[PDB]
Amino acid sequence: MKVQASVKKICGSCKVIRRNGVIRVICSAEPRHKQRQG
Amino acid sequence: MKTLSAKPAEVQHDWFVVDATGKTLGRLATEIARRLRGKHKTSYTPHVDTGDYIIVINAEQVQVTGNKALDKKYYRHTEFPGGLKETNFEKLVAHKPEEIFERAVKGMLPKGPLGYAMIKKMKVYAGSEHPHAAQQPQVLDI
Amino acid sequence: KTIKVTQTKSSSHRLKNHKLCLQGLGLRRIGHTVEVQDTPSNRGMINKVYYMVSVEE
Amino acid sequence: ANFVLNAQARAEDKQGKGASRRLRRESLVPAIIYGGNAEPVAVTLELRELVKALESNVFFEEVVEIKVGDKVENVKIQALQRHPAKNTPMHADFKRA
Amino acid sequence: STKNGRDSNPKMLGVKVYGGQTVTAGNIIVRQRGTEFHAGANVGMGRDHTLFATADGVVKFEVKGQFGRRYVKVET
Amino acid sequence: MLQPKRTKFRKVHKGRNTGLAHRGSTVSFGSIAIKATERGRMTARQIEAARRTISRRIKRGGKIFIRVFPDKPITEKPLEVRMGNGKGNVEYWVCEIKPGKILYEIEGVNEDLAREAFALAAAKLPFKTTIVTRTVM
RNA sequence: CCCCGAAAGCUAUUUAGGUAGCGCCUCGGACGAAUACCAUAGGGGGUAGAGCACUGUUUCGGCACCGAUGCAAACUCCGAAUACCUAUGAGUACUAUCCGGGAGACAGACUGCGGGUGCUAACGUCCGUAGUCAAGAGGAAAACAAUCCAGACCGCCAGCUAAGGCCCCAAAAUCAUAGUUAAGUGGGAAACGAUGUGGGAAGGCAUAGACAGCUAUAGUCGAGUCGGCCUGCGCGGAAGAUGUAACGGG
Ligand SMILES: [Zn+2]
Repeated sequence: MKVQASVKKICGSCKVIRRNGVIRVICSAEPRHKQRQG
Repeated sequence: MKTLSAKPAEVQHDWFVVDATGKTLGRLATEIARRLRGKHKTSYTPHVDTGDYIIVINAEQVQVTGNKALDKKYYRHTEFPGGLKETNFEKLVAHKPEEIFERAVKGMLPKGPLGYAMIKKMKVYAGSEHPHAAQQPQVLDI
Repeated sequence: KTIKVTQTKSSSHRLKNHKLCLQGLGLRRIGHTVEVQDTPSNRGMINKVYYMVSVEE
Repeated sequence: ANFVLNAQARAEDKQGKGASRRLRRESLVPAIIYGGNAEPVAVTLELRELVKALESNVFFEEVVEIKVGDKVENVKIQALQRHPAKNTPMHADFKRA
Repeated sequence: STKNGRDSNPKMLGVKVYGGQTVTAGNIIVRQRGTEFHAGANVGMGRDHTLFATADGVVKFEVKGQFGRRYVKVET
Repeated sequence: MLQPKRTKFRKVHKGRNTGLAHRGSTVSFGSIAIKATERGRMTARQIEAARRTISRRIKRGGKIFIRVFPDKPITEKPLEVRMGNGKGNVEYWVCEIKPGKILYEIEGVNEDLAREAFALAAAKLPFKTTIVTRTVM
């Protein structure tokens, strides 16, 4: 999990979602692309 | 000396009962404080207690809006170093419903001996029963 | 041919020429009303202190 | 014919700095029309219509028509002013053709 | 330590009498380092380019001549 | 590090930065350009960094026009020095930026590559920018 | 007890926390429109802005010059608003000026505007200009010389308003009509990031059937869908020491 002020899609398998007022990125292929804005 | 002050020996206190089911906390508290202080009587005097007795029933059914059920915080300090204690509304309403009303009405009454005397006239009960049948309270819808 | 001017605000902190314009029109206090001739010379003083007078034209 | 702009007269009480700023706050554009044998005429234009016309390239080389009610003028674009930072058109000149 | 910190005393130059005013003979009209204004009728020039009136009258400024020089004169 | 070859004076007053840029706000040399939207100061190092980024991205396939030059010197005190005792020493050179001023122009590339290079460059600058293209008027 | 009422500036000083002349206060005498505010008329300027004609400086081409393109406290082909000087004039006002008796003061402060210096730091320092304090009480900003409103002769258990306000502490609307926000945002903070929601101007494809999903572009279905620009209000970025402690509290 990466925690940064800027979160973006990396590949075509990343999806940007919103949970409980937090913007996250979840990737279907590689777990290392997982991100959380913070 | 033509404007007269109310005489404490001539003040009549009346008994009312209020049901708190589904009411907003602060908007009920303002009216309760008004009637405790006596602002609704034409003989109102700032240095004399002229208010009425208010019984509150179903105290654990009071409501708050937004996210205040989980996010509103209650603090106290035991005067030992590091002694700050914290709770929230939803635990406090389950545990001690009367202290919520005590805090809310105490914040709106004056701070002094007269205010301490005024707040003695409010009786808060969690359930739907009160032990003051002998005083024959009247139903008040505020 | 004559107009009525009423002072509506205080003149204590104003500029010196503005105070002198009020004194030259004859206004002495808040709520004072005077009646003056309708001439360009009077109109200049009125227009300079427009923001604290009321004109009944 | 192909390019037509509906316009309304801009009067003396609508001319000036504050008046022009109020017009632009109402989303309008001031314009002037001058040319041979007639006095200048001041008019007001629609911002969206002007932007749509400026997007096309033939607008700058073809005779355009400005209609203020019954009065009709045939003119060419002569000069345009834009805001330095936002690029919004601010004033237009039209030379009679 | 700075090498600056000097300046000279003020000299009080400029126009002393403006257009439309009345003068008497001897009144100084302009103080000037160079000849920014030139002497017209009834106006004399001193050794330091000062312009003064040589007769009573009214001061008047103008622009005249083939070089566009500024002139001041006195009308009696 | 752009800097004038010689100057008439060494130290200049601070001044104030006011107004808009009515001059230098039109694409003249190239076809696409980047321009500032708010005011500020631009240093020679910032100019060099943005130029290097643009040139590296476009791989020197077109021509880059730089329209800002840092002709204003800025002084500083030597540190641990008290107030007074003269003006400081020149440290670096800046250019004053007003809203609407065009910084860089590019000639001879595709718009997608020019925009990607401009986006790369805009991250090195201390003020907001925007992209413009040439127009008849 | 009654009346008026400053200054913390300039110049010089073995002078810098002293003093002297002038400026500012007061009292007496002389003399009244010679004074000021505003209108009209006359007048010089080189600042703001702007520009490249000079002095410097700047980028790209062509051949120091030529074509485009920028910059300047000690550059100017230009050039205001205000300020300043003079004359005439209505109205309002104990105004102006001259001669004498007595002084105090010559450590200022903050706020706004134009600037130098400093880091476009400081409740920093040095100038110009206006207001307040100094020497000024009352109401508002929780408390708060210098901010906002307003200038206290004395008395009244009368009335109208200013700034600021009208749920309770605590005087007055739980007033009325339309919208926005879900963050207790309101009631601290940036670059940047994001299908959060409201509004606006255009564009692409589409019931000879559009987007997604699914079967190997066709094909099952049955109306919208797609990607940008401008804009209102919100979200993250956001860590500190005694006690909630960044709406005065409820
Ligand atoms: Zn991925």
